[PDB]
Amino acid sequence: QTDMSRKAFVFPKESDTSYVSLKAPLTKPLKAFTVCLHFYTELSSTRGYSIFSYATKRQDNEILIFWSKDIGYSFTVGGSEILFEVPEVTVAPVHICTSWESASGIVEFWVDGKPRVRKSLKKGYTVGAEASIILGQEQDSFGGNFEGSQSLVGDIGNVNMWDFVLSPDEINTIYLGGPFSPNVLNWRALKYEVQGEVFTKPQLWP
Amino acid sequence: QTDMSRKAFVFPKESDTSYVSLKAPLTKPLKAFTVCLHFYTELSSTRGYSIFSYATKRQDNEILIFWSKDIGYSFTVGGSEILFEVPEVTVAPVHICTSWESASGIVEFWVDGKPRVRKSLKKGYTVGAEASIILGQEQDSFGGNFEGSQSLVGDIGNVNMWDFVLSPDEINTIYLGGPFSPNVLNWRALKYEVQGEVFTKPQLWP
Amino acid sequence: QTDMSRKAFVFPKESDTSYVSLKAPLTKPLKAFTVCLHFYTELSSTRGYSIFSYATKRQDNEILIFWSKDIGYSFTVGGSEILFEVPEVTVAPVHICTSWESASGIVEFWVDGKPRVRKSLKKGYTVGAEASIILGQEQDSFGGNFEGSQSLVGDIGNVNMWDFVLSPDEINTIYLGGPFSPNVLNWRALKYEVQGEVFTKPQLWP
Amino acid sequence: QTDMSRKAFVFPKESDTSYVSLKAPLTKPLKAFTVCLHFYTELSSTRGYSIFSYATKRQDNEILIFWSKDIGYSFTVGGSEILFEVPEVTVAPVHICTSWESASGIVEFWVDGKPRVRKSLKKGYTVGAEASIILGQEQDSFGGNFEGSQSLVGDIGNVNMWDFVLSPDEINTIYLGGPFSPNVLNWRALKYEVQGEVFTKPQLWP
Amino acid sequence: QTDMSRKAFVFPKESDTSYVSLKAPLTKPLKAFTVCLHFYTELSSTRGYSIFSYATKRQDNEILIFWSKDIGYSFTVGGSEILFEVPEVTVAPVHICTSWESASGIVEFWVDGKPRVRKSLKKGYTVGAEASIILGQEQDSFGGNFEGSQSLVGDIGNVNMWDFVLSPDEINTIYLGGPFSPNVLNWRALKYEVQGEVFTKPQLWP
Amino acid sequence: QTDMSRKAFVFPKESDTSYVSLKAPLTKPLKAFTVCLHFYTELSSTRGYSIFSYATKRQDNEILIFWSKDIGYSFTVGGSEILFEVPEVTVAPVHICTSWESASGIVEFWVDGKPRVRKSLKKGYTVGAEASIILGQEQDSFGGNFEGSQSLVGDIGNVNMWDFVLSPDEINTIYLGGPFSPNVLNWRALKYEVQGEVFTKPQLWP
Amino acid sequence: QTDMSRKAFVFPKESDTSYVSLKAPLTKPLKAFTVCLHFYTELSSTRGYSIFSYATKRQDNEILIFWSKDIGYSFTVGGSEILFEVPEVTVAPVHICTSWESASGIVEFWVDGKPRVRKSLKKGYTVGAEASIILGQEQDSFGGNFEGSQSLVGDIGNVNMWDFVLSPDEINTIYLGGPFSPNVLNWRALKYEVQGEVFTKPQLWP
Ligand SMILES: [Ca+2]
Ligand SMILES: [Ca+2]
Ligand SMILES: [Ca+2]
Ligand SMILES: [Ca+2]
Ligand SMILES: [Ca+2]
Ligand SMILES: [Ca+2]
Ligand SMILES: [Ca+2]
Ligand SMILES: [Ca+2]
Ligand SMILES: [Ca+2]
Ligand SMILES: [Ca+2]
Ligand SMILES: [Ca+2]
Ligand SMILES: [Ca+2]
Ligand SMILES: [Ca+2]
Ligand SMILES: [Ca+2]
Repeated sequence: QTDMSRKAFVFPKESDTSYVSLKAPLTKPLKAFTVCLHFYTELSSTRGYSIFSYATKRQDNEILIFWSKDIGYSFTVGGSEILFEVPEVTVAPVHICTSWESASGIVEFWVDGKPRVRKSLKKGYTVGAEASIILGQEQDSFGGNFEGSQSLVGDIGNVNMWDFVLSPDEINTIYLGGPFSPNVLNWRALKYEVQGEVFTKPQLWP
Repeated sequence: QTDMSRKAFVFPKESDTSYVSLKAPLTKPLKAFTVCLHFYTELSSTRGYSIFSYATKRQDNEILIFWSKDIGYSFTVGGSEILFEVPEVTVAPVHICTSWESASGIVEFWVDGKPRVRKSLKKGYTVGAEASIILGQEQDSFGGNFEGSQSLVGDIGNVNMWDFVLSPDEINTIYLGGPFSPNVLNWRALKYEVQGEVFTKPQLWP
Repeated sequence: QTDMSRKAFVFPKESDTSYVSLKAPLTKPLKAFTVCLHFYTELSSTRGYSIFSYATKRQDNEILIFWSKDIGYSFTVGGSEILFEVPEVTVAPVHICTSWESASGIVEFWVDGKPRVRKSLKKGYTVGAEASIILGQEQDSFGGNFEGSQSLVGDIGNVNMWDFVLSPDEINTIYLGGPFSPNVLNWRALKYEVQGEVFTKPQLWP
Repeated sequence: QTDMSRKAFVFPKESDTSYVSLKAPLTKPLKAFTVCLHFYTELSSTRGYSIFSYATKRQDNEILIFWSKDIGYSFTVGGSEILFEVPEVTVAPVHICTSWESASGIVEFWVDGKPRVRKSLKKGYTVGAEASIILGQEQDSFGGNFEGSQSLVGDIGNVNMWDFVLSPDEINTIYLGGPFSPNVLNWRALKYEVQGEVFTKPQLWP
Repeated sequence: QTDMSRKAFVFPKESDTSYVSLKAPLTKPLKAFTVCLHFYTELSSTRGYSIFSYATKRQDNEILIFWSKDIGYSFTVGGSEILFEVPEVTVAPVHICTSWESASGIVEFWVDGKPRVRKSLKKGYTVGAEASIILGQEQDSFGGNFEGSQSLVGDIGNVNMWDFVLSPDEINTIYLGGPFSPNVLNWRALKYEVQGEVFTKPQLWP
Repeated sequence: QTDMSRKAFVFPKESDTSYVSLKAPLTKPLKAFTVCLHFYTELSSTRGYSIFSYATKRQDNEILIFWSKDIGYSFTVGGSEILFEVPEVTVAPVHICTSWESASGIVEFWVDGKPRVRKSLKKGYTVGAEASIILGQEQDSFGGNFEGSQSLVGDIGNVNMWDFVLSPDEINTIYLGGPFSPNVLNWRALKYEVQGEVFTKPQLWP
Repeated sequence: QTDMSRKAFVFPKESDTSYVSLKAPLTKPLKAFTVCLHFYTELSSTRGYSIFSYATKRQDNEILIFWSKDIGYSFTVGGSEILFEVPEVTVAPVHICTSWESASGIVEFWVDGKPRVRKSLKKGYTVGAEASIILGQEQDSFGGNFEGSQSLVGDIGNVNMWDFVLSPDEINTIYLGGPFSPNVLNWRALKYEVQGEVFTKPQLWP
């Protein structure tokens, strides 16, 4: 339990050893989730990179937020991927947010408070519970096989993961700075560990 | 009666089975009408899609709001259509509303509160009374013949239909959120039914 | 001419020298009028005060919006007054405004968008054209005889006056913030002058 | 005499029969004039069209406000014309107003409150009095010879014509909506006549 | 320098020894100021207490935010006091903020984002620079003479003092949690000192 | 002596007879000056033109503000000129202001309140005392030799000439409208003379 | 000691004699530093130029803020250089400044308050103490060898050097105008010396 308020992780150089793991105290399978966070990187025009990696035993790409080169964010559940295209690119800390529900397959997506159209992905799926979370590397296995081309170089922080779908009002509250309380991955009581060259510095985004 | 406030229908996948019907129990022909509604989709740059379909026995496209690819909205009365060109495209929940009158043929059109140039269409026509309304599919018959290419993928809600022409002040009130009361198709007294995969979710637009 | 958008006048102390005059370039008698404006003061529980004063040569109280103590607003035309009772009092920027017509004498009244019952006052009257408008003081003459007990201490702004009756839709538009264009006293082209301790400050009400 | 406040003419289709006449009660030659009017059309990118036509006996193009294709408005007095070039085009109700003075030849021009550079045209001219005004058609004779390609399709209203030069303050007052009093062509006491399919509808512009 | 984010001071018992001093690095006299701060106490119904005390050499009550028993907050400048009455009392962390300008004497007041009417106080005054700030005690001298009856028992934090007047939008951002940067008394770089039984604990208000 | 406030000169046609002369009552040579004024023309996309011409006996181009075509303003002192690049052009009344000091050669330049980079020109020069000022024509001699291609067509006014370097805050007050008092060429006490077609009209810029 | 508030240095011409020297009273090696300053020049589109030059005995390019042509600013430490590209260019007084720490090699970058992505540079380096600072010239030796092509022509001022890393809040305070106190190079007690044609003039940026 460590309060990471106003602090964010820093990935200055690309390497297959700089990464952090996150421990989820949840012991029940997931029927719905909502995981989003802040990040600031410059690789949005040079090569692809991962943002949030959630890999389990039977699947190395259970939940993976990946940024496709010249397309945009590529969200995926269980292995099937959907594309959220963007015709332009900016240089600023982006705060995207997405949700998912197995009961209806709706996949919401937000970009800096602006919402995107809902899509279907893995209707009736069942996300596991015992899994490993890696921020900065796209693991192709349960805790390893990091891709140098898919690695992340920049800043990252304010990770929050729920176990249900958040209303638009709750998403606006998260984007603005209002009070909240996660139940799966709390940024105020995160239980993480540092591996490689991962330094903690104050956040740049307000 | 079912109150659909703050809720909207969602269409994540294109299909000829995902659609809803709207009951119009009015037993009097229509000499004028006005319908405003919200919609949020990204198909404005890939292929055409339908928005509002009002089909009767003698005509499948009595009142039909269609989005033509690379031109814009294509409103039609009785079968003859007019074009409202838009040189650019945006990514945001758009709120359109149009009017029509048989006594003068004037066809108004509003896009997010901004008015468009008036046009003449079907002077002296007589819209029927008994009809079927379908949101998301272009029905080429009385309750069937849905086109997969003309289907809709996105969100839709707050559909309200009157039986006369609304003043510009009334249209501004509708766009802002002020009080109102439709007399043909009320979003607060909608009598609808679910067919296919059509779920109710909170609206994204404020 | 001076654009007074987002700005309002302030009266911090009660005095017979702090007041502002408003020049109406109209040269035609008025058979109907409608003026709406904002005001925020705390004198609603200690003593009476004036809000909108419109005095002419033959009558010092042609159009005068006064707040009577322990009853409410006291609107008057030509000298005859009517009472709009309020059993309670609030502490917030209140937006009230009324209308009047000589053809029928109907006097509407609105309080923060909520309408009041219509009343009759001065059926067949003829409001003069050459007159002086004073905001903050109850003038008992053509530009003088200011009452210290009836003076105003607080804020005032967004004064807009028409020469006809506004529909409920236009009233709701004014209350919400939609576009409009006054034709008697425009807040965007107000031709006023400062006298006494009257400072310009940003408005508190949204 | 008919009050045309908040109402405007509608030209939905192009034709040589759709036009309106305006009766000027002035019986004295004109040494200066100023006309402001609203108009909302979509023909600003397809073909030219007329806005204000003032033709007399000895000249069919005494005063003619014409919109040239791909350049802009082409104002003219007596027969000699000058060009007010616009490098871009918009889609919104535009409010133009221009002035002229025979004593100095100065030709002012305003576009939505923004002024244009002054120019000279017909120094020492003398505009006649007995003439016919046509809104929507470019007449090539005294009350006839309407051009099909030079027709107007859209809305028009709030036409006011003075007999002198208006100060920039008065022009801003007109643009914002403030009080005024014409003496040659009053929109509040217009004496007009209808011909063809010309319907009166509430204005779209605020 | 010490960052006091998410932390607040605690005054559990009334004593003439428990207080905190604040060092202002400003060496220029003040013509305007604005102090927003949080506080949560229960003495709002038992006896009076001080909130913000700013005393100098020539005046022991230069700037003093005091809560009068059964009346409300009693703001004062230089020695002249003004009353902001409130007929109701609540038990919750209240966020008040006030401003002042020597050029106009206007003194604003905000209570949990809700604004109060503006008043005049000490027009043309000049607040000194070399002074001592004490939170929790009403000092009757330059660093002493604390009143046990006027002492404070509760929590206080997030004190921020500017050197000018804040706009309503800035006050709204302060109350909500938006970014800001003080120039006289920064809660993120407070240079304070502890005295007596004053412990730092996480804040209760969100 | 005459007040030229709120009025500006008008040049409707290009001619070698339209110009205005200004008498400077100063009988001492100039070591520094500051000259700025308002102007509104459309020639900035067709051909070059002069703005402010200050010619003396020994030099026809002592101080001359010229607008080069496809580059921008070309300031000069004594005969040596410099270039101020503007990669774009606008259609609006532009208010530039520049200064110069012989003791350091520094020449400043402002554009509608926005400042430009500092440069050096004629270090140690000595501007003469007796001269003729011509607005609208580029004189190649002491009161003659006007170039038709370098003439000015548009409006001009607000001419002010100091005899030293003005501070940035003074430039800001000049651009906004604050009080000032020239000592060489006052717009409130200008002693000018008319020649050609030069009419006085109210200014368009606020 | 000299207070250089509201004043800035001016380099009007490129030359090998115009430069300013800065004396650092620090006698301890630097493990972290932070330089912030203002600058306004027009050479950002013609050729490269230096901004901040910090050369030592064993290294002529220890700390050098250089603007590379058609890419952007090129910060370097010890000899290794990293490029901060900018796809566009502006004409305005720009305020950029960076930080650095040898403990982890993290290097920040801010552009008018907007932060840039963090990078690694010279992990474990040790910046010397006895060095010479030159503003306007890129010294290739300890106090000489200035490049004419790399010289600076424009304005510069408000130079402040710390000996640690500044928080984002402190950076925002510096950018806004709040108080601060350097410990190695204070703009309020700068110990400099003039050489060549370097004149002091009031700053243009607010
Ligand atoms: Ca994988
Ligand atoms: Ca991989
Ligand atoms: Ca059909
Ligand atoms: Ca079909
Ligand atoms: Ca009276
Ligand atoms: Ca009285
Ligand atoms: Ca003709
Ligand atoms: Ca023709
Ligand atoms: Ca005291
Ligand atoms: Ca006491
Ligand atoms: Ca010459
Ligand atoms: Ca020449
Ligand atoms: Ca070097
Ligand atoms: Ca070099």
